[PDB]
Amino acid sequence: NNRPVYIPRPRPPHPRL
Amino acid sequence: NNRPVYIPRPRPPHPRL
Amino acid sequence: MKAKELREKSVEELNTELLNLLREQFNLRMQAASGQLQQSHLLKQVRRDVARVKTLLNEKAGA
Amino acid sequence: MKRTFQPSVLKRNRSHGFRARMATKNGRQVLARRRAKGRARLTVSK
Amino acid sequence: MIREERLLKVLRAPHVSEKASTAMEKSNTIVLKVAKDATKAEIKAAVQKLFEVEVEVVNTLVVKGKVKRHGQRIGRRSDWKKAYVTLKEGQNL
RNA sequence: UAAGGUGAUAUGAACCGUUAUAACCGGCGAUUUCCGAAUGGGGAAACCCAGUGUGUUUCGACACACUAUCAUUAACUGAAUCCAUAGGUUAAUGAGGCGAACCGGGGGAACUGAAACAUCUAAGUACCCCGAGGAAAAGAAAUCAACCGAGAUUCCCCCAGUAGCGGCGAGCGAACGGGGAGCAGCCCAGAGCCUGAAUCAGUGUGUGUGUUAGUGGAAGCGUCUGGAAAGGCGCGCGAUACAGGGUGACAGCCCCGUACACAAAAAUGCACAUGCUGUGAGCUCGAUGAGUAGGGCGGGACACGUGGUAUCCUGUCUGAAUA
RNA sequence: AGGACCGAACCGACUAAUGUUGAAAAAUUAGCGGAUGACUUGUGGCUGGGGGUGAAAGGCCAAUCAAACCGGGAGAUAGCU
RNA sequence: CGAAGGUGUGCUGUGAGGCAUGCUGGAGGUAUCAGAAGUGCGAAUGCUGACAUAAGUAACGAUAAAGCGGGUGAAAAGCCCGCUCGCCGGAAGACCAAGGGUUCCUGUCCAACGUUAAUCGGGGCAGGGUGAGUCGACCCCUAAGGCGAGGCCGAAAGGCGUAGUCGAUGGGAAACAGGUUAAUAUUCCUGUACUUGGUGUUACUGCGAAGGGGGGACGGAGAAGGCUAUGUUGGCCGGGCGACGGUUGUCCCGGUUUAAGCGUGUAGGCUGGUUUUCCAGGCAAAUCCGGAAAAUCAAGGCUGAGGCGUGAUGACGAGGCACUACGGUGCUGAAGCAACAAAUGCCCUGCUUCCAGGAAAAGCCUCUAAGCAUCAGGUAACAUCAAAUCGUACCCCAAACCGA
Repeated sequence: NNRPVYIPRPRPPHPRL
Repeated sequence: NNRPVYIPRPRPPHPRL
Repeated sequence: MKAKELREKSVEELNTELLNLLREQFNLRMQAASGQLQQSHLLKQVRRDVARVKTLLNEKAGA
Repeated sequence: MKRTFQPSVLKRNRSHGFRARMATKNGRQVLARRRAKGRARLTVSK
Repeated sequence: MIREERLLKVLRAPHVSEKASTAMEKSNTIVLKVAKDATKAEIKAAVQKLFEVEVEVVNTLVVKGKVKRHGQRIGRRSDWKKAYVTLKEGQNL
């Protein structure tokens, strides 16, 4: 019952500038 | 000779022997 | 059974130790391994006798 | 591709073995901390 | 002189198996348990003194203990060594 | 102490003894493989390879003890030069490492606060190293006070958020003195008389006392529910023992216990007397700590940051007097 | 002879497609460049954090790098949610 | 004759709450007044355990591919055997190196796993299995590099480094063919050999190094010759002439293998030898190396694959015969030759050129100083002894190693 140790880095956000 | 090994009381999901 | 050998000399004590290590020990262990042995206290008592004789030899010879 | 861990018993022993730790005091301090924490596996060994 | 008692202690028990029986009936050799060290010279001398027989040559091997589990506890079997002592043409046991 | 035991998971088979060498506990001993300061060399730890001397069934091959490093002392050798030294060989005592915190010293920060931030604070805290101890350091003023007076060091509460330091901001922060814990003074730097002369250190005896095993140790039954009563009711006894645990429901009188009285063959912690060895009383005189005090240069601790800045120490240059 | 040419093993990833809770925490198919030298690889070590290395991109240093990981200051601080 | 918790009900108070009880429970709870809170949860993209949602949906993990028959079993597409279809075959085959630690074989079971079932498994329980003087490790020497007696330096820790010691990724001595178990074989058995040292006998002799000399001992690239592993054909041996036409024929099917060691030493490659005299050189000497002059012959010496006989009238061998717990076991066993092509493997650490100038020590042969030479020691032959200890199963381009 171990919590997920590794979580992938979030997908880069779409350019909103 | 020691035939009896005295297997202990196993878990509920134990082999049926 | 200790006093009957406490007063014995070094040579006879060593002879008794050799006899105990040769007979009743090697044959006893072979019988136990083969399964022909019916009583297991023989090994325990002979080992304790060996230990007692070794202790007597250590106490007498040297110190 | 090849992962980071490529096992090698000789290299492991010569890098993190008991003798390697004891060669320098820092490894000796690491061993002392391990003993204080009371870990069954003091170091890497077979 | 502790050579005699060392020879007595070096031998622990005999080994019984299908391969042991085949070797005994074919190659006139007996396989038996020996001490953990059980050097070849000591084994040969002990066999000569105890079994009062003539032996050709002794070759030994170390058996790795199996890992077995009682309940859920892992428990490695104790290691032991076995020697295939090759008797001469005259065999007793 | 002992009639039950061969530790548990976890029963079994085979046994020992039952009045004592069954089993259990304690004191003293013996054995104590390998790695581990490893210590004969090496090394990837539980592994490999050796030399020397002691005694032995086929020369075969075996068992034991020693052979690490440094420090001190002693003996024998010993060069570049005669001497000699350095060095080399051997003998003896001690250390090497581990361990939670406390002590002293050598180093030693940052974050944060000042609403920023450099002086400062954080802080001599975090953390590394060194040495010993059961406590360590310190310790008998080249001190205070005031011209009244106290006489070692350490710790607690006041004095005291006082006086003071401080980009006089944040913050830091005494001392004299007062009340308490406990109080022991000495030794070397040197000669003469008397020389076990008190006080100590090292070892035996005796007495006292505590531990390492333990012993004895008082007192309730009938009735009802109720699986079981220690529970409802009745009448009793002990208590220097109803402090506690368990016993089919809440037990003073069911068992182990508790109050109380004793036990020690052997080793022991501490208080004395009695023995043996070593340093060692008292009296008269002198001596009474030099590269030191201090100063210049740059710093650190004293609450005190260089300010009017005392005191001590420190890296360098100088440098007196001695009552 | 060629820091030669075409082209296997080997090295790398230039294009397209699939795969983005996939077979895989950058992979597979076909094309693609080198393939006797500044080539590559097995083994054993050396260079350790304001430091190492770097045919130099602020690149790599155990899937993390304009300053790694582990434990401590530390329950740093947050006028912020 | 039923406490706490749990679970519904009826009353009651402006309220947080309070009271009694139906059933479970089974032995604790506690009136009134006071004292302290770790004293009241509905959120903090909160923490721990469980259950829904999507949803009985994706997916069931390279598009190399299964079918039939028989067998066990309750159950068969996946478990065992037979015939077909398909894939790799420079591998998707066999050995190992590193890495795992019994996963290897047998009996036994489907409790849990296999992305489904399973009688099956690398799953659960029990048993068996790893045999070395010749394999490797171990051991002698050593490169890069580590440790480092003394020594230098540094506040301490500690940093460098000499003598020395470690450190294989290298250099040193020896085995091959066939057979065997369900699992071991270059380890066991059959046959034939080899290497290192101790001991004793025999005949000679000068022996003797952390010291000296040679050797070990080496780079890149390139081509030729001899060959071999290897493969093709022919002859020979045994069998067949055969279900759709013909197939006694220059036809088809399977075999035609034999090692290490021993003797000859060839192809090829390297180099001039024999003897005498002398030299402050090789940190001392030296019969050893090097150098300096002579008389003599012109060949000698070293290395060297392969082939040939022995090893071997031995093993193996197609096939056949006799019994089968019907998986299988015992007996027999004919030929075992020639030619061709040929390698990245041997001669070859070879030969020719190039600059980019191509490890070290030990084993090995030799020389002597210290000391002893009636000894000791060495040489040549014989007999015997010992060669210990560790791993030997299994996967090893993968289901077993690194990727959960």
